[PDB]
Amino acid sequence: IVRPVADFSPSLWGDQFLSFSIKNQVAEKYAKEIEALKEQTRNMLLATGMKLADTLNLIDTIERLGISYHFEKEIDDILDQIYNQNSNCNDLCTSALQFRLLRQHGFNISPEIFSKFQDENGKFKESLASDVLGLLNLYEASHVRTHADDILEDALAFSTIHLESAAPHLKSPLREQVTHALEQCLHKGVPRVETRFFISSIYDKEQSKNNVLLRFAKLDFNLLQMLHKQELAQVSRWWKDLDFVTTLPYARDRVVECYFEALGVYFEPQYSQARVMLVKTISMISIVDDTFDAYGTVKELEAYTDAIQRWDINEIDRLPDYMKISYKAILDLYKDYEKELSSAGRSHIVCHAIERMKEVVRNYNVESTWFIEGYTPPVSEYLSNALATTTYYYLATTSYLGMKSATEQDFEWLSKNPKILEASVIICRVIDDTATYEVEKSRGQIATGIECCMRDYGISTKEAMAKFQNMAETAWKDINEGLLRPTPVSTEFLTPILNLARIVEVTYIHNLDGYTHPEKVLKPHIINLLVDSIKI
Ligand SMILES: [Mg+2]
Ligand SMILES: [Mg+2]
Ligand SMILES: [Mg+2]
Repeated sequence: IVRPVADFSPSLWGDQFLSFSIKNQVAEKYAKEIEALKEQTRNMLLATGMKLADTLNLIDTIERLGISYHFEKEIDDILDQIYNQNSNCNDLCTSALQFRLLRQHGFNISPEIFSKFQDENGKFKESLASDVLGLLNLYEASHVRTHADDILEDALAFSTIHLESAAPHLKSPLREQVTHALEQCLHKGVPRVETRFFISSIYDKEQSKNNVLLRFAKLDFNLLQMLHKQELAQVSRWWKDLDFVTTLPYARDRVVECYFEALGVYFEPQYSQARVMLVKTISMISIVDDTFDAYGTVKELEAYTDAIQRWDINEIDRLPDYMKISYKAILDLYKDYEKELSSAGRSHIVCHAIERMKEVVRNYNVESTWFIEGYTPPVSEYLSNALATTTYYYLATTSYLGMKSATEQDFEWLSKNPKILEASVIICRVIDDTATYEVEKSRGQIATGIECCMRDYGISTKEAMAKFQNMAETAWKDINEGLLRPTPVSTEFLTPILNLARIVEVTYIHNLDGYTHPEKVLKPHIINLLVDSIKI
């Protein structure tokens, strides 16, 4: 039986991540100074008599510098008190910032704060077009809308057109901040990526900058980077010992891109165990996906699928030799997870991630069947299968495995496919289909999302892409609404789902697959997050 020959690119990275040896003198020096810098910062936040605008700017800056995770409780109290005071600044800049920060933290502040900035038709007063700081903060706020927020329906276009017009004549680094915002809004970016751009390209170059906060942010970023490098090295060794790069040469070699995805889901050190477990799943499921998409035949794929459903080390013998490799690796990985979680008494939650994996495999196989039969389903039927093949239900469930505070009840809410999770899954699916359409159509994938959408509604490739765009925008409103209090689970368990959607926006920016073409999209981010430290 002849196979299709491998056309995926080898790893850009070689061995450069395989061993990282932390300099503990540096590490312990950084940590000792950070503690002093941390407390000076706490006292800035707890300073009394601050005006509203200065308080929001302080919180905003600490968040953009990537250090707010040290002050979750302090920032919460301050925003809560601001929420309940329901103050009214007449400043567009302060109003838009107040709106965004509160909404991003779950406080359902009313969009009527923007009415004083609009005319009769609820269109923004064009006299505000010369207030660049107002437009910037309005622009960032325009991305955290829910469905109750149509008063803001004009904010994105209004702020965009005038930021575009003003940008070339702005001073630095404001000009670079505005230009970056137009390319990547804050709310939908990956946090470490935006933090690193803000520290090095913006705050470092601000004459007004606060030296305590800047030094804090540089040391903390570089200190956390040392941890991430340890994790990546330990994950690179685990991947090396598996050796699929030689035994399964059809498969993509992308463990570093997978680690970046895990790092976008959470970066804080308390999630180190959760991150390592997560990368291993993303890597492993990536292999299954290449098996289905570029190597196995119908009968091997059926035996693989059924073996996955039965999930028993008695079943290896039914698979061809190449499938025995991954199948045992999959089963081992999950026994590893169960052992990893035993000392905390949390081994019993691994079954939830396993059930989601079985679901992904079932739907991979359906997708193969559709490709072989030349079947083009209607959109609703396409989605019923293709949403799970994003892997995003699986990854979200996986993301909880290493989170020591995640309980059985948390997994039960997630098993019911809650609305915030569905929207994140929908964002991944429709953005991916828009970006991968023309290429996987060239490979004859008759059942690709845009195709189903054209055939179903009888519309052009362009009208189908616009329909998929609106599905993404609807999903972002649902994500944003799913973060508002009272939340159905702790916000700690919502942020990974939000971050999975951010990963989508960052990976397919301006519409190229970035995990399969990592050198265009993901390579600069991996260098900036995992190779180069921030120059102090
Ligand atoms: Mg695929
Ligand atoms: Mg596939
Ligand atoms: Mg695709």
